[PDB]
Amino acid sequence: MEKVLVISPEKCVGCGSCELACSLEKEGECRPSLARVTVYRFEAGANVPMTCQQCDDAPCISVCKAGALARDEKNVVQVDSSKCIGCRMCVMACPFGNMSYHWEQSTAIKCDQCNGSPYCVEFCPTKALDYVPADAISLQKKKEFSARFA
Amino acid sequence: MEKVLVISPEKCVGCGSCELACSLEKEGECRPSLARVTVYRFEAGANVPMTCQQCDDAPCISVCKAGALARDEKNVVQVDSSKCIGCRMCVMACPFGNMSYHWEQSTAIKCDQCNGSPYCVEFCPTKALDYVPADAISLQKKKEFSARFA
Amino acid sequence: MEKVLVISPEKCVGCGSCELACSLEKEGECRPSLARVTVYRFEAGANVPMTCQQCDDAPCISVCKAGALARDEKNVVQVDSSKCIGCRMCVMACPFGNMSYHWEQSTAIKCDQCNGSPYCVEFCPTKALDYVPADAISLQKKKEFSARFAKI
Amino acid sequence: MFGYMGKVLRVNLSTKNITLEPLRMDWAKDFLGARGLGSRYLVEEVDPNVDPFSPDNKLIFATGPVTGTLATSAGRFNVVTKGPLTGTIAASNSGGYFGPELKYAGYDMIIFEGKSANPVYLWIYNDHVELRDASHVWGKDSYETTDALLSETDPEAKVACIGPAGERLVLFACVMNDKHRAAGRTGVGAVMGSKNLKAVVVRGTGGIKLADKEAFLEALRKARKKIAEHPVTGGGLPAYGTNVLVNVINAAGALPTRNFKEAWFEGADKISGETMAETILLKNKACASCASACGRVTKAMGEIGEGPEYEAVWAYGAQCGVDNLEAICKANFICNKLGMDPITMGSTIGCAMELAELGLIDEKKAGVSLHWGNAEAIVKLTEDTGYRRGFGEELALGSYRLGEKYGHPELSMSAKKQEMPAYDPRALQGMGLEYATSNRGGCHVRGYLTSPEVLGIPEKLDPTDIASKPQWTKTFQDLTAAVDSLGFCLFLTFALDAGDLAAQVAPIIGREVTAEELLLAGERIWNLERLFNLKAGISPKEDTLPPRLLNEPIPAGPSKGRVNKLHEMLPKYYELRGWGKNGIPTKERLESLGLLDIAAKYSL
Amino acid sequence: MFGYMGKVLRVNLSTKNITLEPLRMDWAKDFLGARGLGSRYLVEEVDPNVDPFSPDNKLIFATGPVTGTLATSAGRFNVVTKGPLTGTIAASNSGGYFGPELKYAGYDMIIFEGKSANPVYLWIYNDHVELRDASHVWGKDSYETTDALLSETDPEAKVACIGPAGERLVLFACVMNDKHRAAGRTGVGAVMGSKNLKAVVVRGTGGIKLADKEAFLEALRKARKKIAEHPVTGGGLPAYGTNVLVNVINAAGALPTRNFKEAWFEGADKISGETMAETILLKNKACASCASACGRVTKAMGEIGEGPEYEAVWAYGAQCGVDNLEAICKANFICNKLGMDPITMGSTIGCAMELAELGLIDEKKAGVSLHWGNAEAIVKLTEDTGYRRGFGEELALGSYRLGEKYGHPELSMSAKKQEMPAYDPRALQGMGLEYATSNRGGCHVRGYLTSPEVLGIPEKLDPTDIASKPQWTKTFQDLTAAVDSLGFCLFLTFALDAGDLAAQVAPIIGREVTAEELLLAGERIWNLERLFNLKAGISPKEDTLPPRLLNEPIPAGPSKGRVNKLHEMLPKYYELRGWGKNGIPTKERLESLGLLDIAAKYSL
Amino acid sequence: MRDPIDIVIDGVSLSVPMETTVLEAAQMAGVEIPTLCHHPALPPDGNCRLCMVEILRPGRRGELAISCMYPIRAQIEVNTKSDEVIRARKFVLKLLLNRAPKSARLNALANEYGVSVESRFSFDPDECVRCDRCVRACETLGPSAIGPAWRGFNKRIVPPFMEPPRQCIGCGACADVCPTGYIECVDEGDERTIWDRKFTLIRCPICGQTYTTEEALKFTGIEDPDARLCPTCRKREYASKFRIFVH
Ligand code: SF4
Ligand code: SF4
Ligand code: SF4
Ligand code: SF4
Ligand code: SF4
Ligand code: SF4
Ligand code: SF4
Ligand code: SF4
Ligand code: SF4
Ligand code: SF4
Ligand code: SF4
Ligand code: SF4
Ligand code: SF4
Ligand code: SF4
Ligand code: FES
Ligand SMILES: [Mg+2]
Ligand SMILES: [Mg+2]
Ligand SMILES: [Mg+2]
Ligand SMILES: [Mg+2]
Ligand SMILES: [Zn+2]
Repeated sequence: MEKVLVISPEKCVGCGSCELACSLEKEGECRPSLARVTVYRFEAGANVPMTCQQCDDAPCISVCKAGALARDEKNVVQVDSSKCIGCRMCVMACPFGNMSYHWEQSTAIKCDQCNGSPYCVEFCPTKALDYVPADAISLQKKKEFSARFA
Repeated sequence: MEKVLVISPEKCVGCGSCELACSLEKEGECRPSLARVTVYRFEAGANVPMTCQQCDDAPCISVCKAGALARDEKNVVQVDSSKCIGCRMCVMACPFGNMSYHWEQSTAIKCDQCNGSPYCVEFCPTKALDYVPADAISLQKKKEFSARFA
Repeated sequence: MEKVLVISPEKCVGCGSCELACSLEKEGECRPSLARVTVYRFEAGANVPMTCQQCDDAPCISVCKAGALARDEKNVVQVDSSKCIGCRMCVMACPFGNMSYHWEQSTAIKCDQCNGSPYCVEFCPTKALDYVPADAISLQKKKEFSARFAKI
Repeated sequence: MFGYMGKVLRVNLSTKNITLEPLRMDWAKDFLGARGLGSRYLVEEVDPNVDPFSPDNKLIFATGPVTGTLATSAGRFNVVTKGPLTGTIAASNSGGYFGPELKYAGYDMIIFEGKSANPVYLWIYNDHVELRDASHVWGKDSYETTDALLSETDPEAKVACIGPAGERLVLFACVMNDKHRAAGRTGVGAVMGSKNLKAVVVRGTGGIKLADKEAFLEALRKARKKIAEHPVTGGGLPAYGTNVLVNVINAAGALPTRNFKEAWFEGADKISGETMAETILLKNKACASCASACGRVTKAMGEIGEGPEYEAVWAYGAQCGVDNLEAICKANFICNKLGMDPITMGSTIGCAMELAELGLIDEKKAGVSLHWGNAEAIVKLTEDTGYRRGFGEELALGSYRLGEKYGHPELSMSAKKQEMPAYDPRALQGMGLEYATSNRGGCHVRGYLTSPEVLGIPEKLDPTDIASKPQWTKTFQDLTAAVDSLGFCLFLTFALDAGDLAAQVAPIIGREVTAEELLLAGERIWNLERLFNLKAGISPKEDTLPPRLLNEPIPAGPSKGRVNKLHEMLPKYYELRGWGKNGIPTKERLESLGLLDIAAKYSL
Repeated sequence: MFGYMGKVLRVNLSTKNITLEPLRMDWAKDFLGARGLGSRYLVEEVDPNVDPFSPDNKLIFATGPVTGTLATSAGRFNVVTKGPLTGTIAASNSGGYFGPELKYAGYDMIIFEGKSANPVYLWIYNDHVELRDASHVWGKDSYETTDALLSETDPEAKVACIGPAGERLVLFACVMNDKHRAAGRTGVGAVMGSKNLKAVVVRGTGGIKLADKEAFLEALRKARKKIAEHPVTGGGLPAYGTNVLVNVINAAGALPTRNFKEAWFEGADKISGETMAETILLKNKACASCASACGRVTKAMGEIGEGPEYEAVWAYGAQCGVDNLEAICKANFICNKLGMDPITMGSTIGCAMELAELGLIDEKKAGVSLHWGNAEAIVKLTEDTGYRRGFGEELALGSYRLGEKYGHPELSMSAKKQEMPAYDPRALQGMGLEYATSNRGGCHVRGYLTSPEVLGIPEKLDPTDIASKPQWTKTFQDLTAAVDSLGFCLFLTFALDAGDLAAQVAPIIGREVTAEELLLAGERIWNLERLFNLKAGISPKEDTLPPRLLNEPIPAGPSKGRVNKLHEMLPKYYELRGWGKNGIPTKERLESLGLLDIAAKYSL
Repeated sequence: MRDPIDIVIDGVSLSVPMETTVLEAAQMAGVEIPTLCHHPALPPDGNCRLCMVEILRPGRRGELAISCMYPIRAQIEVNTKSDEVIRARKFVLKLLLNRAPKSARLNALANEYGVSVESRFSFDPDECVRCDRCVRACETLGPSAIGPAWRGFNKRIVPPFMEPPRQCIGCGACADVCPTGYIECVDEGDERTIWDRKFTLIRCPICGQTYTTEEALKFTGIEDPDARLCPTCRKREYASKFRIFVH
């Protein structure tokens, strides 16, 4: 683990540029449905961007049997698209919904942080998505994401 | 693929109504042993409903020599009971136990999503079983987790 | 069927004790080639055992004309070795190669669940071969996989 | 016939003879099932004057016609016998998943008769029934017994067992299913342990047939909609379990505190359902096909278990004066392990505390302080009573016998020797009438008069009114008898009435069922149980309350200065019941209910 | 017959003559099989002073009486010859599935004599034995050779082959069966290569007859219960392989580090069996009829192969200072492919690193940086030694000859020219005595003194004590010799004593077999091997240890400040062995063991 | 189902069902009766007359009947080691042995019954006892290729018209069902010569092994290309389709 993605919902404005950037990088088109980050807009202008935070105890890895889910040097969980057999088991294992399934390419899809080049962070006007190095604040944000569970 | 059965085991309360609904739709009687979905009640109140998720590779199909296992236009693996010879090799091939064998009828039995009208989903009181479009498979769980941050 | 043979290739370690147990029970000696179960060891440690699963629509029964193949009361396809003339048509008809021919004894050989006491299940060290009631053929594997979600 | 399986599994523990016989369908028509049908079988086959621990006493596991089906909350079964604690007929209902599994095996009823020479347990796999030696599991608690018996029988079997308390013949022991559901009152677990029966393990892969699937599905959809819409079944029970009643009852000034010496508890907020949800509630769990999921999964004192429901919370708290929810949960876990009655255990502990308040029980003998609000006392005494060691030997006799030994039987808050469960009769007149007139002792669920008087669910009633109380009590008792016999949640009565339950039942069993038929069946069941109790030596003078309630007013709270007016409601209740001024059923009533042959048999 | 097949296959590679002869059953009685019977045949036929690469030397593939049977872990066989690395008798045990298949074809032994003019391989199909041209497969690794020979002979056959290392006459080459099982030490593979024998491919369709099937089944059930209950053979080996010993040995401070300079390795956690199970272990694999599954199937550096076992992990780990588990796994894979000794390769690499520490080896001469912990160095030098590329030409002579070439033979941690395994003699006195007295070099499983000293399997012994060590060493060596001759997992000695093994063997071979008989046979085998070694020129003065393990105490760790007291244990071992103070077997001891004819033949 | 009948075999009482042969009663009662022509899978013919037993009826003398076909419908006593039975077995065994002197089965039976070959009464020893086992096995299989072709001492089992059989299949069941080993089925490589006709054998593509001919597989009508694989190769190929998931 070198760099982590930090979500700050109190700054998000709901422009959806993160979904557009992620979908443009991954699919070659502006297709927010296939993006790995989804921004939800609630009343009183409360916007929450959601994406995989590579939680330390990852249910998706432990549930997958084909072995296509494996952590990497950056502690980022990545999908081996050639190994996936089409199960939605990782989708159900993730308690946050951050693992989706590409229904046209028939593979699980999750935030791999673009191999250290986060496009969503690049095109975030309010910096509600950041890529700060792992430290006490970064790990506290990760725990606020995953360690809350419930 | 139009719609997908989605399982949220954290919402399951272990009532077992899904098994009863499935067995009532399939066998005409309340018989949880012959249901296509099985809920397992583990310690600390952790209940897990399990059913076929229609694997895109579908290891069950690979071992069927009679051609009784085939994917439909709705991306659902289906059993042609008129071509099943009862070898029970698909039960052996399925890595999740989602393929069973009907013994009084001598056929392989698996979840077929009730041809678009899941009775397990209808009579699930906690929405632990849902039937959502494939293009939005994890959006509801992701939205629920994001609202925790709103 | 009251009870069925359940194979879990993921659990198999490739020791081959099932073949030795089956041959010791049937032929009276350790001869894995005459066992009714064969374990095949592939790359990356992927060993899968294969034996007769007593197909409810059995091609072997459908092809035999000497009347040596028949289902017993326990839904097991049985070979009457006295009625076998050695045409080997059941050997061709089995789509999985679970029917062999014992040339020395001049009879087709297939799994018979040891008439209710499988030795391969008894001497399997990893439960890759199990003997479970038919009404719970896949409950154990399903519970084992479902336990991966409960630990979450 | 549908709904019913139509088979009775009779097990003679003396001769090891296991027989299968057809179910009496005429008795099933007269007495719907479960409680009623099992009580009818017991009346037919058990002399009311036999000793509860005699081999002539019978233990009956009975299921209703709807148990194990998709009907709303249809996962319930009764344990019917003659209770050792009260001497009346004991009809113990538990849910979970054991009764549905028994009907999946293919049996409506199990009758255990005689005593087994050695500790044995019954093992049922569909049509394969065998008695197995249970010496290795004898002495273990419910959790260990369930685990071992599942390991040696089947991973997916259901176990109805007893803990160490039932083996040691504690008078308020119980039968334990799914390690957390319990058929606990009057000592049916004591009866199970006197027969040297450790557990019943059942595995079933059969199905329950319905006469009309589509009509049942429509009725089920309507019932589920009504249950979801209701504040209690829809929100309150799923959110805070049965414990949601702590604030609702304490705000009404009807929560007994410190052995009924007060009706208001100052530490109620620390033990309420909301506090439990916010502090220790891990999750909620549902019975078979229950959409309300009232069950609590909690963690306290470092142990996981099923959370204490409302009466357990009252007995170990308000009754004993403690507000430590962790200690209440731990005591409830100990009860669940050992197979004991948290209501009777807590009430006996409170009675011991009151006796020690008089300088009458030497706390050196008990080994623990008996002052009000001792959170260690409840845990230690629960363990000791579960093993009948030390002062627990005295506490195993119940509060009435504990007071009788020490010369103060009036300090026991029990009706017909069964302790009164968590609703103060001085603030709720209908609850006092129910406690006096119940068929198994100091019971609050035989008729739940708290629902109108506090929750206003059927219709809001004045808790101090006495004019309409006898009629409502009779209606509640008949409706509850019918519901118990059918196999539904009695919590279902919060959202549904007899019409909806009948609309669900009729497409299942295959015959036209109305609300009036169910009420008549419930009245018949109540009169049958009354006849059994009268022939068993329970004189109608037992239909009273301890003098503390009838004379001492409530000292403080929202219901200050109130007493119970049972003497102004009991004659009217007898008149409405069709009984005489003496409380004994009349010939005309028993003729109207078709119980003349029973009265001829009992020569009453 | 029973247990044995009674047939010996003799293949003359010089004259292309293949003959069948009966097995000497008197020698089978005295020398059970495998190592013992192979040693007896080698003593009878091979002159002890022959050059190991000469056509006069012979290579014997010998199976045990129980090999190929359902007996616990009975799938083992030995390869016996005169070792090119040490000059001693070389008895190489491999299991997998080759020995059982050799006995299924109807043979107890294969004897190879002479040298084929062209590279050939032996193809056996029951009684059909033929030599075939192996020019196409000559030069391929074990995996490619196995695949090609299976594709050209039979898919179900088993292949015992050498890799490129054996063909290049690397002194620590090996015979590879099942592409991952190795009969590797003191050459053996180099002997096979020098005879131009690429591989032996056998396909067996016959059976192995027992004497009493029922008694064997009873003993087998007892032994399986004992194995499954035992912590090591039940949970330890199947879950962490033999690599579980990494933390156990290092915690005792007995894991040699940096060419035996240190006994404690701080990078042990990264290379332990638990870490490998967590990270790279794909699955566990079992040998023929093995209840335990000590074989590791791992995936490291994008390749999949049988994971490194404990000695391999140490040799590429603590021995070289490398804490990179993936690099160790890759080096083990390269050894498996090329047919090399990971122990000898790793020890030679560590010796080269220590020589470079003294400056005697130029980093440009080696082709890679020879600093401690260089993960690239182990892989690079393993490949170079396997193909004898540049610096590999020196590494292919072993650590002793490598040190001799640079004038520093004392830096080679080897006894009798064979490098020592992962047990520091300075911390384990019994292991020091075993290394000194082993009949083929620095081997440790000739007698596994680590089991009682560390695992405490027969009895927890003090590693510092030197009093009871000689007798335990002698007993372990004789028991190990008997177990090798029978054809069992030597890991069975962790769960079974000689009683269980005898109870399994006796109903197999058809005669009353006791523990005392097995111990006597093992002692006879050990003394026969010692007579062969003494005639071959291995003087008794070579029963010593390098001066580093005798004069330099451990610098740090749990065993800090400890040396080896071999000078005090060796005379006692000689006295217990029945040998004189000069280490030569006495006439009385040979008369007791029945080895008088051999001693007269050698004129010692 | 009819009422079982109680009968006595050599002093052993037993209740056998209706329409059960004497040989079946002896088999279930542990009594051994020598047979040559009877095959449990083939329609019985009663040719060799070697399974002779004495049937003693109430008030009637013992008479010789063939145990392989004689049904038990009444109360009878069966004797298998009587002097008349022994004489009849010796006579039939002498005839059969003189017909086929090189046979191992007939020589074993003669050694059991103390019978020696006579040179004077050995007319045309051609190692065939005319038990009709091969003809019946061929008939039950489905191809009626072979058949008897003469009457009297010249009776012989031949292919039709004394030419390589045009309806033979190559299964080799006729050679398997033969007491004297008169029929020879020799396989050399990929050729099978039976009844002087050459059948091409099938080799599996990855093993080179043989278990059946091309004609047999065409006769069975099994169009699956896996049927040409040998059972071990076919089993391995099927077992490879099971993607075991090590995770
Ligand atoms: S992609 Fe599918 S098959 Fe692969 S690990 Fe994820 S859930 Fe399993
Ligand atoms: S996909 Fe979900 S479970 Fe997996 S690492 Fe990301 S957040 Fe965790
Ligand atoms: S970091 Fe990359 S993969 Fe992750 S949400 Fe942003 S754009 Fe998508
Ligand atoms: S780009 Fe930034 S501000 Fe815009 S929706 Fe995404 S997270 Fe919110
Ligand atoms: S119906 Fe829903 S809540 Fe009930 S067991 Fe099934 S999945 Fe769980
Ligand atoms: S039956 Fe099993 S393998 Fe086949 S699609 Fe369903 S889950 Fe996948
Ligand atoms: S059991 Fe039926 S569906 Fe399954 S593999 Fe066999 S033939 Fe196909
Ligand atoms: S979708 Fe239908 S078949 Fe599948 S589990 Fe639900 S009820 Fe059963
Ligand atoms: S005995 Fe069990 S583990 Fe061993 S090879 Fe057979 S099936 Fe696999
Ligand atoms: S022999 Fe083959 S075809 Fe016959 S029942 Fe067994 S598996 Fe099925
Ligand atoms: S070989 Fe035997 S069992 Fe098989 S078809 Fe032919 S006669 Fe029947
Ligand atoms: S059940 Fe019996 S016959 Fe079948 S494979 Fe196992 S040991 Fe052999
Ligand atoms: S050829 Fe053989 S089977 Fe045919 S009649 Fe002659 S002896 Fe009998
Ligand atoms: S081999 Fe030819 S003659 Fe013989 S049984 Fe078969 S089809 Fe008939
Ligand atoms: S066997 Fe009966 S007549 Fe030949
Ligand atoms: Mg009740
Ligand atoms: Mg409860
Ligand atoms: Mg060895
Ligand atoms: Mg190895
Ligand atoms: Zn083949």
